[PDB]
Amino acid sequence: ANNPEDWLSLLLKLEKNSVPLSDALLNKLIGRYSQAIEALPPDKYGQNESFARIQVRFAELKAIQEPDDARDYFQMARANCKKFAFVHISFAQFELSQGNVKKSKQLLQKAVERGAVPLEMLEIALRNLNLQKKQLLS
Ligand SMILES: [Pb+2]
Repeated sequence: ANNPEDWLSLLLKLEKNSVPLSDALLNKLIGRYSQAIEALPPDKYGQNESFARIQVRFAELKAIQEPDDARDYFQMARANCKKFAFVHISFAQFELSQGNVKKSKQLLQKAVERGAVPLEMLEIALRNLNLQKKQLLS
């Protein structure tokens, strides 16, 4: 059916079956996530956890495919699913990987200020940022 859960499930299955990964299978994977986004209206799904994972997966895959273009996809996921800490952290991780440390901190702090959940995740990420690690989570 047409809901984030069945979509997310079929997407993860596609990833598991796309190993080992080539540019061609990566492209196919990304196109499939875009088809999910075309079918799932954001305003119904702003607090749906599967929908949020779909948006973050699409951004992360685009981050691999073409980093200098992916930012707008991370912003889209944050605008659509602002309640979830993992969304903001994902954005902060991408900015960090680009050397954009000040922007990475602002994302984490804005999320704390806006009450994104769970708070523990934001605190760990911010701890790691200040310990100057490469990964906000592990
Ligand atoms: Pb609508």
